[PDB]
Amino acid sequence: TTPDRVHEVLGRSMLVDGLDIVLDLTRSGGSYLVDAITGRRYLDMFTFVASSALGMNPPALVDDREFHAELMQAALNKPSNSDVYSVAMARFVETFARVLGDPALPHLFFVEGGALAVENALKAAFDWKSRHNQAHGIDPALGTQVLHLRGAFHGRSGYTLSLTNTKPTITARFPKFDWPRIDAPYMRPGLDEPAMAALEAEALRQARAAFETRPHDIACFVAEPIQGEGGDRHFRPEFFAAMRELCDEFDALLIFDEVQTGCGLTGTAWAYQQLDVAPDIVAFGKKTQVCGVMAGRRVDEVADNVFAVPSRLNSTWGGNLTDMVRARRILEVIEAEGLFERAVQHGKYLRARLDELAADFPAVVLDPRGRGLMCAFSLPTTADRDELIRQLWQRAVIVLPAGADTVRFRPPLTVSTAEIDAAIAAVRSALPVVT
Amino acid sequence: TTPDRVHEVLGRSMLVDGLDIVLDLTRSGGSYLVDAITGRRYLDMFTFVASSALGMNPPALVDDREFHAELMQAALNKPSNSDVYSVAMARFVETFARVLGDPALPHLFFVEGGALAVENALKAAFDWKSRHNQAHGIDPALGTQVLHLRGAFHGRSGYTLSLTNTKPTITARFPKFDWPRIDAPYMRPGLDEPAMAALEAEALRQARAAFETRPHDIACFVAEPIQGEGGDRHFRPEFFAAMRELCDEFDALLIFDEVQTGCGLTGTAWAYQQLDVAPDIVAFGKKTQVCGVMAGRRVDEVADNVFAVPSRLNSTWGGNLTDMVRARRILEVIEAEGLFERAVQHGKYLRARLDELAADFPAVVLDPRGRGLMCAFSLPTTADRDELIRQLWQRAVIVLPAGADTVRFRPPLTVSTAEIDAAIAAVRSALPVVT
Ligand SMILES: Cc1ncc(COP(=O)(O)O)c(CN)c1O
Ligand SMILES: Cc1ncc(COP(=O)(O)O)c(CN)c1O
Repeated sequence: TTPDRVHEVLGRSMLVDGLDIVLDLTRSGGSYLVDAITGRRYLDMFTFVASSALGMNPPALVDDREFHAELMQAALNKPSNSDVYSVAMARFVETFARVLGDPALPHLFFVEGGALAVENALKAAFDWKSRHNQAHGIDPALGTQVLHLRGAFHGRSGYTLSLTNTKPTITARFPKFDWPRIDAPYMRPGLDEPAMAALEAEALRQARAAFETRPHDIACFVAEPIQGEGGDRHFRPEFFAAMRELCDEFDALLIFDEVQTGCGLTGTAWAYQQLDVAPDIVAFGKKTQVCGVMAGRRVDEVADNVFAVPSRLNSTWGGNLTDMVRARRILEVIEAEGLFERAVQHGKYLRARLDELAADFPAVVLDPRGRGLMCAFSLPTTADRDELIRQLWQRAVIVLPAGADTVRFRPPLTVSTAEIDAAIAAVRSALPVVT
Repeated sequence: TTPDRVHEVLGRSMLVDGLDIVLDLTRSGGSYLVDAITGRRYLDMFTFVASSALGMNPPALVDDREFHAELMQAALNKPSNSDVYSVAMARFVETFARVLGDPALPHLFFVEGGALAVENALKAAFDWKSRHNQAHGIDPALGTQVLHLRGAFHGRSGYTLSLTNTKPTITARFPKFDWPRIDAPYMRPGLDEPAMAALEAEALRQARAAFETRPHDIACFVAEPIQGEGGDRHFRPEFFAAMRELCDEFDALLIFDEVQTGCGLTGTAWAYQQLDVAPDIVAFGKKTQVCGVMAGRRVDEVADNVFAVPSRLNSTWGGNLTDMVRARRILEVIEAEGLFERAVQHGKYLRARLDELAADFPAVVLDPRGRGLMCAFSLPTTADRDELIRQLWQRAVIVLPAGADTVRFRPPLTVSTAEIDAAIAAVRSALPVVT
């Protein structure tokens, strides 16, 4: 079966709605995907939906003969890491703790898949609230609800479909829990400090009313520190600091979903580190390859929590051992090459170019925004946004849409300024055509 | 970090409740796990909880230099197969369809994780019932419930926690939907045809009453064809044939969860093939490495079902490409070496040995049973069962418990009769000690 027959073969069994290219696994490299059909190179600002930290075939992995042997040993089999431990797994865990660890969150748990990472954070919270309730004479049947935001995306699994609310297509006709949802007071152009503060006060009022009308029954508040799929919506640290206080006042855990923000993209290991808000639990995935949760802070106050009692959380495999070995090596490159700092510096560069674009196309390039390499702008209409994406595709630049009118950039941490310039040049060429 | 330090390093971050050994990834082979600490060999009747078809480091994979190159190409990166297609992926899909495919179930969907496989089958059913309802003038808000069995295990995710009901530890303190659950009329010793028929009639009565009291709101019936975690409980084909008819009478889909039964273990590609009941959807995982669903039969009667409409089902990765490449090679070995037939023949051998054991230890070795290599027996008490497992561990044989009093065998498809003899000899040595 040949590159030119891939879509035909897949189309017999599945809906084939992905990209027109066929990925060349060998010739792709760095910020470039290679189409196996034509040999055309595509500038990658999409990175498998933000899940690739170093891009394709990074030299540090590709040339490391010792790593090849370690990776191959892992890749031949697929152990259940839940039951059976290995050196390969232990090395991953200790380097994870070293590079991405937070001393307040010592408990680690791994699973395949970002939605399941968020679910296990929820399960930890449900268990914690029920037991905390029980310990203070409150009915342990209470503590089953999740406070969350409008525009959130946390996955497409049984619990996360009750939280995710972006496009109706994602959630329609699937059963849901009736959990409290509050407005998202994200930053927008032409609102100053007082205007933002009033927007936040209204979301906070809603949050407080949820807690007061469902007493002892809200186990946690969950949020993306920056909403990704819903449209790269950013929040002031003030908003989360207030939410932190409100969670503590009502004995509820604060969970950040860093599946999309995490692992260096914003310039630090985790976005929450720049907002100066301490979560009780963090869900991670995508760039970490293996998914999971880190937990601590108030979790520890319930001594028989899910991290302390066997068999409360589990899966057959406990994450994919191949992903752990790959992730271990990727983390070592990040640490060795100072890639978080490189994300800060190139993120400032990309953001500066987007500011310039906005200045040159004031009516068209709206709300340029970002934190580190997580950057975006918006268009007047969704028709303009969709056309811009098509025009970029024609120019061999891959970007992702988000929300109704956003174009998002998800470059690899190793992106160069010349590559950023090439992406910007394409947007510049395309814009007069969409107008 | 050295084998003797693995448990210490992991114990800083996680609850370490798995096996005392450290897996040697290189020296393990076939039906044997090697402890890296001692070099002791362990006879493996556990196979990473039934997820390894060929055992460790199969020669057909290990010696295949061309496959090594293909596997390495996949293992270095982790593409989002949802969006970006490859030759490696297309080869996997066409060999899956060839070796495991059913012509009535042409729609394939892949995801990481067995619980999420079952969830996507449920989502297909919820969507189908709502749309089928809508098409016949019934409120499309109806079709949100799942008929299922007592003793079922379908996973630990948001929807499957509402179905799974084995140990209370798995589900306690987690929110659940109130879905209808019926008695499981499994085969037991000392019930003849009439006695079984009466047991089945009672479960069927309960099923019928669920359908009649929740009109148009039950989207599907889900079952394991043989209940695994709940205790290797087997059902007559008559029971499922009746359920098939009842599902059709109430316009509900029949889904089989073959995550544990699937991929040759019972002697055929899928257990349902031996029961002569046609499902609408099958969830698979474990031995297939990549998880997912096959769907068809009545699914197709709703033209805008989730397999036909973009973005109704999704995940970031669409399954792990490394797992797809590994699984492709494993399927080729199964097909080339006739391993399904080998499972039938060695499964008969293992079952015959268990019958002999029961004859020699009538009061102790209870209810020997199996289909193909999926075999089990029970003990008088859970204390006896737990002690037998400890005694086998001491003799370097790994088996799994199930339910309150079952010991289960999950050998690889490539197990030899000498290896089965060694497992049986160990049980024979251990039994006088537990009595
Ligand atoms: C913030 C966030 N949380 C969770 C998920 C779900 O991750 P996965 O697709 O691996 O289930 C996503 C995926 N885009 C996400 O962006
Ligand atoms: C029948 C069945 N269904 C689903 C699952 C869940 O699979 P996973 O652990 O990969 O989520 C299991 C796991 N033992 C199972 O046995």
